[PDB]
Amino acid sequence: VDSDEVGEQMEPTFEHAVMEIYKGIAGVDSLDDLTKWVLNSDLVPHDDRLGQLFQAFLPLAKDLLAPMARQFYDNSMSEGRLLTFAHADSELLNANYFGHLLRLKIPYITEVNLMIRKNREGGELFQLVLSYLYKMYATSAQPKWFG
Amino acid sequence: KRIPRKTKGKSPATAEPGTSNCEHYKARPGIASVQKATESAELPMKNNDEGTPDKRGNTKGALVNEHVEARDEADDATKKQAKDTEKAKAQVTYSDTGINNANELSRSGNVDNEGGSNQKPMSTRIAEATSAIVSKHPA
Repeated sequence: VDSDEVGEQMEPTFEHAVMEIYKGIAGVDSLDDLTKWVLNSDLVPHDDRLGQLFQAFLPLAKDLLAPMARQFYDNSMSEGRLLTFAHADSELLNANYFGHLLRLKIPYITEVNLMIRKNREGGELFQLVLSYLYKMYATSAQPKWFG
Repeated sequence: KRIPRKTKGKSPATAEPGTSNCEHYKARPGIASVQKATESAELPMKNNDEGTPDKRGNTKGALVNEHVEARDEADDATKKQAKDTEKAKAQVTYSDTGINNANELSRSGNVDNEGGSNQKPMSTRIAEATSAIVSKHPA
């Protein structure tokens, strides 16, 4: 099961739902201005601005993604054993996931792939800020070596 | 030629052996960071034009006491500081310091240039004062 499947099956999909998050900020007026207000002229965004953004990103993840996943993973469990991926253990914990929960990790710098790959929804900067938000929604625990 | 305004106003030659640029220097203090900090601190100071007349003669500004002005402006500065430092409570506060500053004033629209109150605009004062002289034609 792809990692994006549980978020793609929504009328406004999840990433589209979070792209409209710049309205809650005090003033941004556009997604590019959001990516500029968050991290400065490299990655490692401003922690305070990232926190102000996370306080808005969180209710989208607790009230929409968790209820949708709680049904999607049940429907998937009904039709056989499947190997499912996710972006954070909190996704599989809040949505009450059954099975073995294996955290994992890769020996590379994953943040650079978010600039290498091109044809993704929203700018590459938005994909990267989204990855930061998932990493901030992560409930620190040992990822333990994908191999 | 034709510089527009910004305010409405009316009344053999091969390549030389020394030129190249590839890599091999990154400015340590951070050129973009220093540049943004300079851009921020470069801005002109704000214009506090309260208590000053318009062209018609009406002092511009809100109608409330000058000490209330000072307290409200201190509070607004503290709130803007909190927003700029991205915290719920600003650390460098301009209000509720340990100092007793109950005599401080500021420039509101409550008082005009004569020293009198601003309950009525000067156009209205002048109009009412000039209305008490005009006569009419006999019947």
